[PDB]
Amino acid sequence: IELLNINTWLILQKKILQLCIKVSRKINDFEYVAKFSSILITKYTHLLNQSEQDALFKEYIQPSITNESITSYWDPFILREVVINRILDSDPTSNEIPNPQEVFNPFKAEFTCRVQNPFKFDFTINDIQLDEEISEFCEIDRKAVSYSGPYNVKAESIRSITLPLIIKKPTYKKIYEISCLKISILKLPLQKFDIINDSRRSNPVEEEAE
Amino acid sequence: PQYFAIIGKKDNPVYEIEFTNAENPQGFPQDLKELNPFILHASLDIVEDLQWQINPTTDNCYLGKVDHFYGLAITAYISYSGMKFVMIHGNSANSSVVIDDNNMRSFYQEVHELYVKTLMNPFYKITDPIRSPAFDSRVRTLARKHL
Amino acid sequence: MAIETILVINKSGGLIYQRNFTNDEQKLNSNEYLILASTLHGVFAIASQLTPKALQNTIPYIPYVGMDDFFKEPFTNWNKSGLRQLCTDQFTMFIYQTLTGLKFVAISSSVMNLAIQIADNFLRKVYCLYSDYVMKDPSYSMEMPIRSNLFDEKVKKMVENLQ
Amino acid sequence: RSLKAMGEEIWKNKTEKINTELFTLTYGSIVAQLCQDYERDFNKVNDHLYSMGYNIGCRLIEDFLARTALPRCENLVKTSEVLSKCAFKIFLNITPNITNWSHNKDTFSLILDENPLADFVELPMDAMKSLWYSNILCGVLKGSLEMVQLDCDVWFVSDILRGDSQTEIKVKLNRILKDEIPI
Amino acid sequence: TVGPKQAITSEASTTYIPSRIYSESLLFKRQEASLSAMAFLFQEMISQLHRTCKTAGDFETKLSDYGHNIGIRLLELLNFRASSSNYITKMRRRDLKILDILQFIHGTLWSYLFNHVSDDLVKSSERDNEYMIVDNFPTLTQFIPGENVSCEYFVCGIIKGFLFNAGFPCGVTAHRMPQGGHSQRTVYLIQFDRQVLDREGL
Amino acid sequence: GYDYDYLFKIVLIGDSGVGKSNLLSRFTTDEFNIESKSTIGVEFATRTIEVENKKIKAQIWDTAGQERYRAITSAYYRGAVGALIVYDISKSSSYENCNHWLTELRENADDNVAVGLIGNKSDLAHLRAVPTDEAKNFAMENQMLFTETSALNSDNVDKAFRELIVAIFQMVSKHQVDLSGSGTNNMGSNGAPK
Repeated sequence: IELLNINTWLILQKKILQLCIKVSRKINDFEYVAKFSSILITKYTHLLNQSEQDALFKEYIQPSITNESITSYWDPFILREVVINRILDSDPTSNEIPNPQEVFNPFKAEFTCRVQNPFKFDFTINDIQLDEEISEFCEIDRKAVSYSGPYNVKAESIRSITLPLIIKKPTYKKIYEISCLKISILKLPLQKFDIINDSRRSNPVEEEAE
Repeated sequence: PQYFAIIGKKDNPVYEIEFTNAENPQGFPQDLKELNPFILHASLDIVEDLQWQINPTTDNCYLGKVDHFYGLAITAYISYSGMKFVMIHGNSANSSVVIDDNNMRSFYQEVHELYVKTLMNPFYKITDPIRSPAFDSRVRTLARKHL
Repeated sequence: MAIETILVINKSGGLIYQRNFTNDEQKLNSNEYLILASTLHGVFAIASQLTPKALQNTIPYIPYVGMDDFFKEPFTNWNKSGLRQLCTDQFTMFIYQTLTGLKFVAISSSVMNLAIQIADNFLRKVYCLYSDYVMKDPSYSMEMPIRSNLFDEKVKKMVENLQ
Repeated sequence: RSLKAMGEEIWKNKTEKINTELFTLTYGSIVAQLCQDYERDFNKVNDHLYSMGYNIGCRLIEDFLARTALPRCENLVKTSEVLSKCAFKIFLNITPNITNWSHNKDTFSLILDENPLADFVELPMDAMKSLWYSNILCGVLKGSLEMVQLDCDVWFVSDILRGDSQTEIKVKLNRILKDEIPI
Repeated sequence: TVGPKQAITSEASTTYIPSRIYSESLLFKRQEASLSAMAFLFQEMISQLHRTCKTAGDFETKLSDYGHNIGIRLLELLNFRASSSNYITKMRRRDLKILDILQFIHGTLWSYLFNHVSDDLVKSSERDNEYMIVDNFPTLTQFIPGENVSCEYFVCGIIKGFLFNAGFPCGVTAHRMPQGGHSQRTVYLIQFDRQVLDREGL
Repeated sequence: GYDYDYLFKIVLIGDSGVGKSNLLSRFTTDEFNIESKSTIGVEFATRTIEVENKKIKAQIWDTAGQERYRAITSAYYRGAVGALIVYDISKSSSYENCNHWLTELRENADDNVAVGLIGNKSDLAHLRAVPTDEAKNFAMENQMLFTETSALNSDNVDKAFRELIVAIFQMVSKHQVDLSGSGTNNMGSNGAPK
């Protein structure tokens, strides 16, 4: 794997490290079969078929899933954007906060959320089927977290994640930004799966006790 | 069967074809999957070694049979930009490129004219494959009429 | 005939070029040239509007000024109701409007109709050097003084080829 | 004598001469980089080639009027006579003829036979609907004719680079506006 | 859909003759233009590259990229039409020594872009690994006033991409030496890299 | 020599007797060798400031209204890029045609201009013909810089000119990069071979 600059031509790079996966299977090394199964993510874009050795490669993934930590979720491109749209409760309370000289030259958001619930949506990059996720929640933030996680995701589609059902505690109105959440894709909770092409911010403040 | 490929500067391919006789329609039986790109990429290197030799192992464009491996000979052509037109020939018996050596020099020149004709498009960068429907007919009529 | 000072004024009043040729004196401070150029644009406007009971053909020739040359054939002018030539004792001022509106002013220290014929065949040969050496100039924006230094000794050679 | 025969004298002597293949290559380099830095937004590169070409024609009308000394054109059919026989014959080497005036001589069209700016181009498939390659002329003919105070508006309608029938350019001119005080 | 990089398409020989879709030509057909129509497009290169550039050096080395994408086209054309298609020839030498491609660029590239052959080709005698190419009149930069020579580099990128695609990795730099009555003499120095330098020794 | 970089022309326009010429003399170079006003009409005055390490030369052309020169004035707004409508707060009928001056000057000046609006003779503030808040509003929906000049204090009008040349500068500020010219090598004894 040093003779080809892997870490150009592409078919041979796929075929050599497919041989490396099969030799590390017959040896039954685990850390390299995890490593080359994880370094196949430079090339799932081209060169693959729609769920033939994606599933016959998932039978090489899932032994490394059932072992201890030897894969740790290869691709950090999951959730396109997150929307924290407060649902409609009532319009009775928005509960808000508050010539001599002098030349004039014409030439020269944050939320205050209430007791409602957000939205999430994402996609999986490749046609391995029935990828599953549980228990997505925020990072170092306040009480404003979700509860329940029974969801899968389909083959290629950009899938909704319904029912997040946020519950928060009131704070002071110090304006901080969140970006992403702690999402566990059928295994341990990995880190901030950040958004494509921009950080794609969100801006919360306190819950209104007024 | 015949295998033909245009190998770029960084060795990335830009045209990739086989064409074969109708007697064995599924050509290159259990070599096309697993040896046929390896012998090409392995034997780029003697073509690369022959690009700086004045006399071979006063034209320096056509190159002869440069490698012979399991009775498969390959032939090569080093263009002016350095895109090399290496092509593997396969048969039943010992194949001869010497019966076509006067002939298919005008197959390499008549595909180098097509490469020059698809270079002049300013939208065509280097290091991207030839996704041209015109190019396939323009190479396979040349392969049919002149072999 | 002769030329002693090239003045090139804009299509909007104030000048963009002047270069006194062998004047050897500075009667006017540089700032005055701007109010002179705007005064010539104003009287060029005024000399349109007074015209007597007229309301009714400027065809020069090739005299071989400057020593191949720039053109061969008789042509036309473009201004009729407008100032064309002032005449005094010390000097004589020619002026030449282009079609786009770009007047060229040539102050002449050789005094006393054929001077029009020899004059505008020089003032079109300065227009060809303007369109060849100032228009193809990406450092030169529009509506700006001519800060190019190639335009000076491309016209100096032709005027010392004249006189 | 006339405008058909006058421009080839200017084309015959004292026009400084260059090839056209370098001209095609150096246009093609500009439009390829303009594609690659605007992320294939092809209604933006038509705008940018328009805004590039509009600043050519204001510099070009003084060079044309100094190279030959025309009067102002009396009618819009003879603006088209200049743009046939003495505009593109001097600067380029092409004579694109005129067909298809309007019902009242308000528009016209300009059949361009061979283009000296696309000799090699086969444009890509995502640009096959939203790009006009030789848009630079539609910055020039908007530009230079605006300095003669003929406020025209000029677009492409069809071209052979798309795979259509013929390259033609529709000119529709609105007002003569106002001109320098002498006439 | 002819070469995807997903697969090599396997297709049998001796099929039918298909329809004919696009056919071009490649000989020179020496068609002229006016130098004003070249210089207007050259100043419209520079009138945008002045606008989208912050310092001088990145303006230098992205005015050079436009010349790079004429040089890598022109190298394959000029040898192929100088060795002369369906009027079948015997092909050119494919030159591979550094003063056999400098003679080719000196006598044929400048006689192709411009009407005249470039006048001189000067080795740097007091050292090695500099190779001057000069003229007496740069006919594209001749409408630029002043002295700064950044606007030169569109021609020098034509040189550099000529050699970078010829297997000779170099680097050009233009300078101005106003010798004699030629006030715009404008030397380019081609300056080859170190890693090429051993190879022509062996 | 001359050595400035750009040159703008800025018209002063208004009714007659609104006090434009006395406003012009106090804040800028004046009475250099200009013959006078009315002899040819529209006197020219010059002001030289610098913006953003570029030198700017501004020519101010105080238009003269005498009915006789009305045809002549039209041709003088051709190419005019900077503009200043002046009105006086004491008299009131100038403001009735100040909008007419703006309309005539939006016509045939340039593609885009930057028109200021200035209230002369605020020394007679008590004699206010028109309220300043109405003219301030009429400047606000016409994209105009608005000023009130005492005619005894030149600081206000001088500040207005500096900001007007800034807004008209960035409008025409052509991009510039560098003219350093430091790249020198290649001093050999020329073993040439052609």
